[PDB]
Amino acid sequence: PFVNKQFNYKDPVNGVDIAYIKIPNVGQMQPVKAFKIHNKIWVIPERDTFTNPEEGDLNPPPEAKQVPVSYYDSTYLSTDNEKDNYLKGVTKLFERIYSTDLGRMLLTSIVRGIPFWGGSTIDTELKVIDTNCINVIQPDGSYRSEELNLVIIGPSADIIQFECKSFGHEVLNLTRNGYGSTQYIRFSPDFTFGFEESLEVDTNPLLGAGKFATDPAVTLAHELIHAGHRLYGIAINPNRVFKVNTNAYYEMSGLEVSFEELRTFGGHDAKFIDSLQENEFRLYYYNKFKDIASTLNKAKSIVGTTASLQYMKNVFKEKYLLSEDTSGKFSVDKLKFDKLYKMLTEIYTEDNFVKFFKVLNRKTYLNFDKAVFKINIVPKVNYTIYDGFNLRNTNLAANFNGQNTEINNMNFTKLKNFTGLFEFYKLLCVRLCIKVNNWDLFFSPSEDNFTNDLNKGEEITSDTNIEANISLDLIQQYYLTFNFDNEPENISIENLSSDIIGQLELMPNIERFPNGKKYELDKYTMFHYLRAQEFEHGKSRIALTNSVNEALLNPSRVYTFFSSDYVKKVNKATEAAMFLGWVEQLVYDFTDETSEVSIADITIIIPYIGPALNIGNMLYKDDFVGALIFSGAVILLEFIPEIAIPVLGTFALVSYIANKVLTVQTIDNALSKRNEKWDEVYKYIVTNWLAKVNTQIDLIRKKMKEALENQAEATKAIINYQYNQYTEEEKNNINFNIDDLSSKLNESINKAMININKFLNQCSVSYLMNSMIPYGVKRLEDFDASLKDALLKYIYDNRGTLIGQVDRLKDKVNNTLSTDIPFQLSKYVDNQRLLSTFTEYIKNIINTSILNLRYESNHLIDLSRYASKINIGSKVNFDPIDKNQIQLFNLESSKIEVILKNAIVYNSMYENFSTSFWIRIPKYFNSISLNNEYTIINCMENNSGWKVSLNYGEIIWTLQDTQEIKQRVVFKYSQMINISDYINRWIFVTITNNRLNNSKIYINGRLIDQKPISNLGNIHASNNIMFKLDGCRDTHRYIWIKYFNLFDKELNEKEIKDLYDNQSNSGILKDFWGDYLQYDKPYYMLNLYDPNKYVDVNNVGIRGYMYLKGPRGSVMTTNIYLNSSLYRGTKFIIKKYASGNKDNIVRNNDRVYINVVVKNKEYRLATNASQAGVEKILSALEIPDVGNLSQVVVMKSKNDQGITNKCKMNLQDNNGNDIGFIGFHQFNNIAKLVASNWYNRQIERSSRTLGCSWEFIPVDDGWGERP
Amino acid sequence: VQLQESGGGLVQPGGSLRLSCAASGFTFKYDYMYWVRQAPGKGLEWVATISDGGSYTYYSDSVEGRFTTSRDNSKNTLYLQMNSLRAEDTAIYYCSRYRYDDAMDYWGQGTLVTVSSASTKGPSVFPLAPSSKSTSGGTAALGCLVKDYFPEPVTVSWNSGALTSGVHTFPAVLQSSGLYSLSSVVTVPSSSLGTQTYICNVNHKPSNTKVDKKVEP
Amino acid sequence: EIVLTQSPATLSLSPGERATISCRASESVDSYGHSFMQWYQQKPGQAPRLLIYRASNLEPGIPARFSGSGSGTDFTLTISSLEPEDFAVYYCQQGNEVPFTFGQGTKVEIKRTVAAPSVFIFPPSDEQLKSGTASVVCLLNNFYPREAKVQWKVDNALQSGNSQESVTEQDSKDSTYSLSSTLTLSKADYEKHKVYACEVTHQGLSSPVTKSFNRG
Ligand SMILES: [Ca+2]
Ligand SMILES: [Zn+2]
Repeated sequence: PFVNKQFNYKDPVNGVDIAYIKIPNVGQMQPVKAFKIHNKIWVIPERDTFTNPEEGDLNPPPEAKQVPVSYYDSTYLSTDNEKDNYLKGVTKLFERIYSTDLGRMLLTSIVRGIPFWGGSTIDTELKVIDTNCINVIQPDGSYRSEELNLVIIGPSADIIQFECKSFGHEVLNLTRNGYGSTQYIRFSPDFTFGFEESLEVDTNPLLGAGKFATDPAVTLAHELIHAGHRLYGIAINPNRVFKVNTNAYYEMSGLEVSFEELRTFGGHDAKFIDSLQENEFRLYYYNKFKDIASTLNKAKSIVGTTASLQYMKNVFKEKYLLSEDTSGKFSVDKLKFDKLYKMLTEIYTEDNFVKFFKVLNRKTYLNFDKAVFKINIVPKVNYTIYDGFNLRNTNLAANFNGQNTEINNMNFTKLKNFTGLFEFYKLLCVRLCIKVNNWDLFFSPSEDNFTNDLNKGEEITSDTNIEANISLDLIQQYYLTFNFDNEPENISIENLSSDIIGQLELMPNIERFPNGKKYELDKYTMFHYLRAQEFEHGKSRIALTNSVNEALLNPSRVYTFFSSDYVKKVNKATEAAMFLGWVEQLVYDFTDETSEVSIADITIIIPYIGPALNIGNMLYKDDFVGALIFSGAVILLEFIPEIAIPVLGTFALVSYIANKVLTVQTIDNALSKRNEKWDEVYKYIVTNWLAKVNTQIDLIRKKMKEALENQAEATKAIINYQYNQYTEEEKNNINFNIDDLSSKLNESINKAMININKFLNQCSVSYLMNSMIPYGVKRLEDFDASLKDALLKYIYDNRGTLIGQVDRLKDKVNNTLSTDIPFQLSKYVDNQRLLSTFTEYIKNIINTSILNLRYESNHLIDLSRYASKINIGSKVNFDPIDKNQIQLFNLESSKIEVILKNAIVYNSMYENFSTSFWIRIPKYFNSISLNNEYTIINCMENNSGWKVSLNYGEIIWTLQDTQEIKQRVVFKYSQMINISDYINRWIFVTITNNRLNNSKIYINGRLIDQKPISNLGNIHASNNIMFKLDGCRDTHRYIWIKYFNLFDKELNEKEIKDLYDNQSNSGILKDFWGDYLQYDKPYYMLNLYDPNKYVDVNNVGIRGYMYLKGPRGSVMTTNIYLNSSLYRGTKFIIKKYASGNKDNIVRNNDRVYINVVVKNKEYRLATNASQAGVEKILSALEIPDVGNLSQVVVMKSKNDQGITNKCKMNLQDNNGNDIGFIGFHQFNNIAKLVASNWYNRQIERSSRTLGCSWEFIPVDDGWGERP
Repeated sequence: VQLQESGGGLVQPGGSLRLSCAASGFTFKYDYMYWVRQAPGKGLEWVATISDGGSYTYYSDSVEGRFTTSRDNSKNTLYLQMNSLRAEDTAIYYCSRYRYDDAMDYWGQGTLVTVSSASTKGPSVFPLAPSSKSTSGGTAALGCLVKDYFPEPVTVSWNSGALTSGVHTFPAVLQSSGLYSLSSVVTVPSSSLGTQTYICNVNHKPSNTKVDKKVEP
Repeated sequence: EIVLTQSPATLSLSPGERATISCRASESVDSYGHSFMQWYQQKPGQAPRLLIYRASNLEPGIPARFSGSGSGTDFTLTISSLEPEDFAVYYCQQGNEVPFTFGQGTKVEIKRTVAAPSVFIFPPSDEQLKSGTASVVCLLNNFYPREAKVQWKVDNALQSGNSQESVTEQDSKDSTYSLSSTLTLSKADYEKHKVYACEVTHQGLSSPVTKSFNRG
């Protein structure tokens, strides 16, 4: 349908659609054979050797183009067979384009965009511009002249440099002033680029290895999109470029990227243009369209043709979508324009085409070409209109397999890149130097690219304007409005001169970047660490692979980032029936060295990213995981972007005295325009993050993918150096294929990348969320603050007019402006990988915290990256076993002060907010404590703010708005109680607040007290948070606190419970107080099913047994406490059998021994398991006398199935089988300790307390009982 | 490593005074510091405690509302402001460091606070001439009557602190006059007596009264 | 206010014997698994000296014969084998809560065999008479036990309530005492009398000894 004829190059000229034609030219040119494939479109199967007369030869120029790939073949397209093929290829690709909805539609838009007329020195007349036509030589020798939208030519010298070109003018900028001009696309369908992907691995697992081929239909689309902008005269000025910093050692020596090009690629590249600049352009071309409307309007005459003025006026109406009235006058409708322009600029885009063809394509212009390939799409066995390369019902139909240059190699011939590998380079040295290819360096966009008007204040009226993202659905609603006929006519025009004089539109100006350029640096950089991984490439037999560079200085210069284990293994020295081998075993190490994985925002960390690239920042050595937790994604970045959110311009509202309606209208406008404003700022930050951060991460991502490739090649090579010294013989006797060894390691490498991608995805979002967005959210909250005052002052001053609605509105205003407009990445980004990363990032409330204190690598740090500073008092004490546990004593140097960053805090942050922590409050011992409320967490500036405080049997939360008065919520517990859930045991506190409602205090996930705070405040938000015993009048007192958190919202019930389970550390067992259960440490035992009893032994040895006897004492201090005695019975010590753990913590599923102290002598707790029946009575046996008796115990903290539990001790026989959990038999007699499998069968069917429910109780100063 | 406490002296009932314990040789700014007192020939009594940062203080109910304890961590110094003093405040005043979380381990020498409407008198010094009818023997005794001074203390020494063996110096006695009086004696050979000369070095620092009396037949 | 009753109030004991002083709290002195009872020793003219802390811990620098024990309300300081350097007033002190409080004191006196006083008699200086009062002093030098009757006689007319006593403390090389007795008279009363004598009674003396002078 799109091209109605087949053509053959040999078909004879006919004057109509096969003709020798002439073109605009500087001086004289000779005619060339062209074929009119469609109304207004011609093809000239001929190398372009005449549009640019300052390129004579088709040879590589003396000084090389600054492009990563280039290809010269001065004999290409020199014969007729080639010319025929070309014609056929180009036809095929138009058919491929026109067969897609978006294609059918671009091309209709192209045929429709006749270049304007244009010429006319006279205001009143319309004349054709000559450069927008060709002269068509007829069979008889005469010539007709013909208008022309677009022409495809063969390419110039650099075959793969595909361009849109036009002929210019003395004065008019035809491609930028709405007029448009004929477009000449230099193109070939006989070649294509190679690029690499490392992203589809996460959707497409068994995928490729090497390069992939750009589908040439996409390349031709790219060019037609350009042609589209230039035919409607809306191309962006080429002086308008995305300027890059260039002076730093790591920065790309140089790189032109024009805004026109960014626009044309679309997808995430189009998002580098900020809203301000985007709007500037839309307004500019809107006004250029107006000037065309007003040119048409003055037109009373029309020369050089037999068509009517009206007819021609009507062609341009349809092109520009003008509105005509009854009087014949024309005008541009802002709405119809906005849509047209959107379509041309935001819909017609390369990224959108990729969606329609379903091809793999570079994803951003920054993903550079790496190769060039000869192809041949004409035969259907190679390439169809419908599938391109990826042919249905074949091996090629699957994972973009058709475009994999390895798999479909019968279809892509590798060609020479005429750009040297170090043609363009910087030279990095260390105070050894290495040339580094310019296209391997970082993109650093200058801050000048990023402009906004966020600082400008705005006046809101009742008039004020209320606005008003590109899915496939939206594209469909455009398609459905199209009119797919009334094609613009071919019309007679009067002969131009036989030689049409014209010069190509003159472009800049632009300059050879200085070529490297030495840099003396102090550290080895990641490029050095990357060059070390390379070799050599090479022959004999070197490749002594090793760590610690200088490797560099060989070869074998061959650095690796595993582990002599590996360097040693594959630097032998191995043959030959032990090849095989060796081989088997290296396929293993690789997939354990590379699939290797290991904080709650960056879940998955790959710890060899450090070593491979030396990250980066890169001073070491390789606990890159340590440094990552300590500092967050910022250690990856090569440069730290600046986040420059200015004080936002505020709104002032216009009053409409005595006017109810305009006064409410103006409120509504104020609020909606606010909603716009968050959007504006969010959008700004995302744009910033995309250009400066997410690009650094994607480079690193590719560099990893390469590092892996580097290692698998070095390994493959060292194998063959061996297998070759051989057989050989047999040799013909272990018929092994590197081609299947390759297959095995790529599967491996892809698996690694699924992890690495994921890890780096999370690094990207986490930086966005915790180091960029917050700076915005603060300026946004001050903006609200100030809008709220204004709006309430407005509602107050016009209360006369608003008699019936002063509440409804104040409530509307207070409800609206008290609530954060949530950030949704999907609003700003189209890209499902980042979107799903972000959804998972949000899923965890902790990532949203504004303070997240944790002990990591030897300091207490804020993991949310909001604390400006954390001052730790000299006499604070961190539990040597779990340094997250912090002891603060009643000394003034036992304090910790946290200070939030000024640029991130706002006055209203404690209006809906929450805090959680765990605390261990020792028992109160002394009477002075009976009436002594003391502070322990204090956030108060001159009387206002919040604090957490303690008194006898109480935890107190207190808010004080704004210079008095208070509100207060309280949790109360008794010290006259047998066994307390609370006294001296770790408890989980959460305080939530909602200014318009009430504060709530929760304890271990349970709501205790809530109380209205709607009578306040406001609260003065303090910079400081002091952790300190303040006012405690017991000299000897202290508290333990840990896992402090602060949140900027009010947590619901469910959130609070999840948070409780997440911080419970359920992989680890705990003693009675809540501290980690430890090895080699005495514990008194409390059975939870009979807690008024304790353990004893009637007799040592197999004759004796252990039993529960009662009662336990009491312990008391008159008027202060009365509790069951807990330091009773025979003590238990848990001993190591199996381990790992360098450490002393008893973990879930550890296999242990249980010793039992009797009279200061330890015995082994054991039993005869073949004793008849389910219950096996336990005994205390002499340590060296256990014989083959059952003694190994599996410590448990959860069941299965995951439900946590208090049944700690599953005893096992010496074959590995369950005997039973340890509990007690009775109700019979005599409360012996037994192991019973009955217990194992209950725990799976219920979580109730059972006879096997134990708690271990160590001595603790906070309990104070005296043994 | 020591504590020198100053400020002590005579003062009218209802009056005021400020003591200053001067710490050196250790990390003052971290340690709680206590004030303790002892009325002449009587028991020890706790007065006040002040936390390391100076923000929290404790007072014995007997001196509450009336004494104030402060500190200056920068000049390693501790202060006891002492107002509307009464007779019962008469006492030696000690500062001590509290070694957390054990005990008060370091103490100063103390400083005497005397509360009274009475007036400073320097004492009279009279010799106690060695009889004479002596020997025999060995061994004859001689000394000094230090009489009618206020307030305590005086100090005595012999031959500039040279002769110090065989030397006894008595508790002062508050006589009915309201003035104190002590005496100090030494036993020495009969033999060396008209040749070896013995001298009484008396010091009432509170009146700046140094008397050096020569004792002889 | 926690009251600490300390006993026995006085204690006199020979060197190398065991001293057990005992302290008792009205309310408990324990918290956080500790008993904050301290024991101090004060010698005349010195600041108290920490001996023992938290009930049972010997202070570094203090010798081993001192141990401390007990808990709750009953604490005990024992001196394993006394020295004569240990005449002191020993104090218990609670640190459990404010008001921090002290025991009332326990006076270890050291015992020795009996030692005979040397009596010396001292007439008023001339200088002193010219001021208009007369002090006659009677020195008992280097004796034990402390108990001593010193009667003043003048023309053997027995004087009373016009003389004061003073005692040194134990003089540990010897555990010995010395004592002054000082009779003060007006000038007129002194020179209308001839013979001045102080008579002493004491265990170390088989019969009362008198020293006398007369004016000239
Ligand atoms: Ca947009
Ligand atoms: Zn382009």
